[PDB]
Amino acid sequence: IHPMLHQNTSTFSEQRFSSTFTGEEFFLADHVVKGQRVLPGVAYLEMARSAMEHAVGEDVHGNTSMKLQNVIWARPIVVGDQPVRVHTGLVLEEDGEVSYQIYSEAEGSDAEIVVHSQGNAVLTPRSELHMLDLPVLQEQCSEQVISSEEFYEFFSAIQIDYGSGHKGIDKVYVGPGQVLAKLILPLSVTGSVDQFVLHPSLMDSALQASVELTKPVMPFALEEMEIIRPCTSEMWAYVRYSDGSQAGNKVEKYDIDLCDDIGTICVRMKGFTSRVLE
Amino acid sequence: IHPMLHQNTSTFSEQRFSSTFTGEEFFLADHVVKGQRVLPGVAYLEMARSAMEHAVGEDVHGNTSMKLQNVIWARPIVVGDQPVRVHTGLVLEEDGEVSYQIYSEAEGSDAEIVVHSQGNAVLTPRSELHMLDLPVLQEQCSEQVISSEEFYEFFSAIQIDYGSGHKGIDKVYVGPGQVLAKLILPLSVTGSVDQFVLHPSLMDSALQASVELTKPVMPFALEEMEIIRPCTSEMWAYVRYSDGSQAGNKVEKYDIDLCDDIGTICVRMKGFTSRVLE
Ligand SMILES: [Mg+2]
Repeated sequence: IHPMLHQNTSTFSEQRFSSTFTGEEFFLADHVVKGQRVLPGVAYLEMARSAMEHAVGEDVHGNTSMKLQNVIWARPIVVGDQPVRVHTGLVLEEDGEVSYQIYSEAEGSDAEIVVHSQGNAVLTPRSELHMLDLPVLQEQCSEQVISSEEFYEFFSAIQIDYGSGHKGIDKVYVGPGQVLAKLILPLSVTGSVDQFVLHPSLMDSALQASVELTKPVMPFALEEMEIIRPCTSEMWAYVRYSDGSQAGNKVEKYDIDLCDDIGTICVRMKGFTSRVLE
Repeated sequence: IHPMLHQNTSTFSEQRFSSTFTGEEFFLADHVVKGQRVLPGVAYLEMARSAMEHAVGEDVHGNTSMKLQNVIWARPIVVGDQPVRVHTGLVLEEDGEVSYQIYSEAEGSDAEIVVHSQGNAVLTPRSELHMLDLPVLQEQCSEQVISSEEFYEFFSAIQIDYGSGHKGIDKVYVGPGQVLAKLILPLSVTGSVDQFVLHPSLMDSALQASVELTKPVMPFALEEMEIIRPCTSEMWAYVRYSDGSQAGNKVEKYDIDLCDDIGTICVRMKGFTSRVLE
């Protein structure tokens, strides 16, 4: 169905989308964490996204702008020479919201369910197509500059080995409480672009920039995510603090924005919390 | 998923199983009706069956014996050099029953739904494994005997051309208000046997015997169907009148039973009405 959403395993008890990740996938071969083979927090969002679209059928006109609220991450998925089957389960609220979970079932005990990520999803009309000032942004973000290699080499010191596919970051501009970052899709994943709406390669890269506040940092809680246009054309990301004043080495809360060449915002994050891996 | 149930296209509005039949299928290449390429009334039952099993998930022990009640047929599916997509839609009743429909959407107007078969499905504990008297049955069914060729040649006069795959009938014994029939799976479909539970080749053949009361006869209304063991081992069918005394050239109501070599009843029909094609 979708590179992270393989088939529909829905019964009368649940709306379900099951997926099996051997390890051959690019997002699972170019994002190494603590030595183990781990799926990125951003991938959980595109499953919840592509679940939702398919959990809704033929409909006349209407609004399409999907808003993912109060997303959380509990336990990363580790892939060790054993195919893992992951289940994305949806529940429609009487009010109209949709809550979701992304769990799996262990190969040792199938009667046990483990939750890797939760949240809510609601469909929403489009607001104004907010456009960021691409020339003005670099002006304030002229204090420090980091190149791709140095950026990625900095992670390898923390032992977070981003392979070819996740090398989407490019130039990185720092300002005061401002972050900017040009990012481009990698050549390896040239073809595979029209299969995704929230392409992991660029998105995770956008999340990678948020760590430039400075142990492996892991997505913890995102309180809002707004999708407008497909995350393909967009090669610019912009990270700033959220108006919470909550800064520290264990909990940090940001507002990230990705945008087209022109600067048309296509994805918009708010309240994104990152937490250290133990 | 299943040779007549291809994938699961379920949304929050409906439990769905969509299937596309090009015409290459055996049950759609060996059952010609009025010159047009038509799907057999029996195939609608195995979709409703295999829908149901998959519309129910992981469960601890429990009863498995699926009972299809008040099945009806409205409009045959005609396949004319154009792939047709057929949708099997399920609805769970508060009481516990499950009603179903098997519709499609036309290639000229997609906003229109056409219903080919309806009914109810309920899950039920197994009753006693009723066994028929195979030696005693031929005793009373010794009045008239028809061979395979003559049987099938009789249909071709009505222009119902059963090809290799639907040539499952063998010996046919007639008694007074009794019908018997040995039937065997065809060599063409030797491999494809473990893919079905209600194998069309034998089942339709069992329905073919019911017409031996004597225009193309078409299944109209079956008020009960009970499945116990997979319709693979079973090579014997037995057709008798239902205790309704409702006999005639337009409406006829029977009780068919299929059974193993030994005689273990695996499928059991009751109240099966057949009606003439206009
Ligand atoms: Mg439902």
